[PDB]
Amino acid sequence: RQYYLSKIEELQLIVNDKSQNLRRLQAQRNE
Amino acid sequence: DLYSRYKKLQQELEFLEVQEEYIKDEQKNLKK
Amino acid sequence: ITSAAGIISLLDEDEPQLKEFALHKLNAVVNDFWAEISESVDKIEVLYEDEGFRSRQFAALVASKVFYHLGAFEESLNYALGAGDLFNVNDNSEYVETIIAKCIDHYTKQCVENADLPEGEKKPIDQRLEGIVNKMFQRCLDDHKYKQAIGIALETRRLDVFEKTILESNDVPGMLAYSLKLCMSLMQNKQFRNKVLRVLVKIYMNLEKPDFINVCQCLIFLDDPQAVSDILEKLVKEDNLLMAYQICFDLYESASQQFLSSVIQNLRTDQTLKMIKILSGEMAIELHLQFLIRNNNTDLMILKNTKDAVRNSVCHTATVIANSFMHCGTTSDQFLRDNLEWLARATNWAKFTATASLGVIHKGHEKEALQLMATYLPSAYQEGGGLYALGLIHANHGGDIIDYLLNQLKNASNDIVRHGGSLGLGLAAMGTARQDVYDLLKTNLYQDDAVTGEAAGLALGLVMLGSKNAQAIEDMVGYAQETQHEKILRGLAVGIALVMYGRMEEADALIESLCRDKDPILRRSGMYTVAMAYCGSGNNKAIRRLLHVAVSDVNDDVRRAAVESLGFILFRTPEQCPSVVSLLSESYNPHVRYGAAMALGICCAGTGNKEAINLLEPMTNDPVNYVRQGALIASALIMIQQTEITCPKVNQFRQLYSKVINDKHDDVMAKFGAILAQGILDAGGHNVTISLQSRTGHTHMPSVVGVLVFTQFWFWFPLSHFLSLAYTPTCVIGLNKDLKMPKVQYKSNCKPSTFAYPAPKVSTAVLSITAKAKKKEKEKEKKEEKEPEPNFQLLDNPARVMPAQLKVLTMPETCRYQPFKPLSIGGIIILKDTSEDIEELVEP
Repeated sequence: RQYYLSKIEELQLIVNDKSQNLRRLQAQRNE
Repeated sequence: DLYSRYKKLQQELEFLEVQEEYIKDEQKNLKK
Repeated sequence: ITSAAGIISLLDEDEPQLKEFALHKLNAVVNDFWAEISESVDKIEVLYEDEGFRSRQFAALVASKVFYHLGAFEESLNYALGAGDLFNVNDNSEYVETIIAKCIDHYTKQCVENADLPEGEKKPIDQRLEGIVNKMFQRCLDDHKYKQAIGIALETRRLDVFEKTILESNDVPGMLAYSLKLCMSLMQNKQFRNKVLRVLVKIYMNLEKPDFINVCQCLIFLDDPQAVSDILEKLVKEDNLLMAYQICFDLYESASQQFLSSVIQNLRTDQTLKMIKILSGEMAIELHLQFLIRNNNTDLMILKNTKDAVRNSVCHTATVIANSFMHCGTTSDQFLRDNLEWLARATNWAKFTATASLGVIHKGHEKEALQLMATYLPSAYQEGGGLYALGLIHANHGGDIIDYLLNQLKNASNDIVRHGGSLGLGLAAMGTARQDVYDLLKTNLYQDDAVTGEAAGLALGLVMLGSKNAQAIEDMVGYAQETQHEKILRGLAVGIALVMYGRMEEADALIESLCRDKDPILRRSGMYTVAMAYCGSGNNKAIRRLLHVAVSDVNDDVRRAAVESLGFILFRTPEQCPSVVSLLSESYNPHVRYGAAMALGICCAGTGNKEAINLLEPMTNDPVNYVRQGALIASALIMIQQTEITCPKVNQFRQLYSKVINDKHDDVMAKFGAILAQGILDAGGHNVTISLQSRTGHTHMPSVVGVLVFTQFWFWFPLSHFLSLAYTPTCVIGLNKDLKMPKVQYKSNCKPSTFAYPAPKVSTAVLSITAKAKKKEKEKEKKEEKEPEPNFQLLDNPARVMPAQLKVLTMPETCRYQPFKPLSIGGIIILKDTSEDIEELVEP
């Protein structure tokens, strides 16, 4: 269980940062 | 549950990577 | 206090017992003293390296602990594995947790590598890591829920531990079902998916009461016609019947034409005749036609308004195709017959489109169509349209019509009649891969007659659909590289794309060859090929290739195709898909904008995602025309089969369609779209839905092919009829016996009325005197003086149930007969017949 929790939390942090970066690049490209 | 969550997160990460590459390439083309 | 680490001095001596004591003390206090214990490192390293030390296991354990504290995971895992027993079996501490996690990660990487190259070249796996992973498997099995064990097994191949967990205590087969779905929609290795399906079919068969429906779904995925044929023959020999009928219906609904033919042949080599008929598609087509005709109820006033809003022949052919759409499969040509002068007012290719629409309107009519077309449509364009419509009628169900159309095309007049005949024959023999049809199409294509070649390319693609024929691809690509008549190249593009449907890995070289090709049409061919082959599975490789081409490629039509293939590639995961097109719909080039709109339309083909509609809403006012056309068509595709309650933009979009069609200063291109959008919205009297996916999860080949050919209407208007294939009836048919459609009335849990079939001089102020006069007149007058809403909406046998409302359907438990397969999925469902006195037969 805890192994799944660690993997999922790492992937969630990465995905959150990546999604915000995608939004920022999206706004830059809009400009 | 946990396995489905893990693989869905992996798929989301890959999709975000492809989206980021697309955005970078389109930004370069827009600069040109 | 233990504020020093002089034990390393004990490690430095020569007496082995002193060394063992030093190692014991270090492991006892290694949790706090990594900072200085790490520098010695090699001192404990030599202890494990030497094979003469009594306690090499403890040395390995201490080295692993020190390296884990230092952060070096690779060597820490190496040394933990080197140590035995006490190395990690304690499975209690945080260090044990981290070491086991890293061990499982390494083992899964090794397993994936071995599976990729398992032909004896697989790298050997240390028995220590294998033992640790097996112990983890046993712990996750015997400790708590086994889903995590099922996930780890799937991750590390290791189908043995996976098979065991499914067949272990397992609590319930709901976990076997959970495994079936996860492998179905959440896997990417075709060989590994096939192995998992083999295991899940074996487990299904070994069950006391086998789940025949799911086993046949797995078999159709796995492409095992012989197994399904044997299963059906044995079930008939076992005297089950009802299960056999439901299994046959599901097979026809999801399985391919070649699979069905193989099953038919296996069965051939009374009851067997009925099963053969059911598989061949006769009974299913008849039931679908009955459902469409009985419940066909189209708002003809909308089409009448569209008729009185068209002076441009474009919007005329558009109106004809929209009428075809909204009367699809309904066998109701009321508009065509009522307005005869209007229909004949269109000449040239418009007449071809009108004939094709008339033929398609009788979709699935089957037997009567052969002479119905002759009576209706007895001019070169007229005959060509008649052939094309006749082929459309037998969409994917050719039979003798294939031979008849072959004869007609052979005795062609070196004329557009050849184009129509090629299109019809290709539609009829969709995937049959018959050599004679392929040869006739090849001869027609080599005729090199522009339009004839344009139809012949698509005919060749359809005939060899998903067949991966080396000779067929060779001939088609050679022609594409060797011919003028760019229209023939336009046809051959989708021909090549369809010739590679469903593989998604088998060739992977035609994609590169066409993408690198100089001719833009061949690049579009390659990208349509990637879309069709990679259909469904959102393989990020194909997505990245298409997106890169859209960003970089020079030709604009190629960019359109690249952006549009995303819908075909992501229709299985509609939620993520609006994200990729979030701002790809706002690129400076209008072609990419139209491609993004069409990608949204194909992507959320049947689901009112309500995000695709939001994206299309501003795109509907784009200054460009074709962008508006594409956005409206995509919105119509998304919003098919939708009421105001389900999505609150349906009425607004219909009003926008009406305004654009009635507006006079709007461009014909925007209106061709609005008319097509209305046709899509009202397709099949509000009965047929656009669903690239089948109810059981398989990829619906006819729907995908039709959507691709329809999106290829930017070049040829008559190809729009191919979207007729993508209409799948939204109904749950009460078929209990072979030919009995008992009048079982099943209710829902939402109001049937509430959700479903929608729609059917200023008096001058004169305040000086007028206000007082009004008050005086008021004085003169004074002197003169749903709660019980049918939320249990009842429905008949061919009761149109929206794909969304399928889940809220209520079983006919109060009814005398109840369904055999669960009545949460649509299609034809066999109902278990209760005690005698069965009546209420309906057969209009």
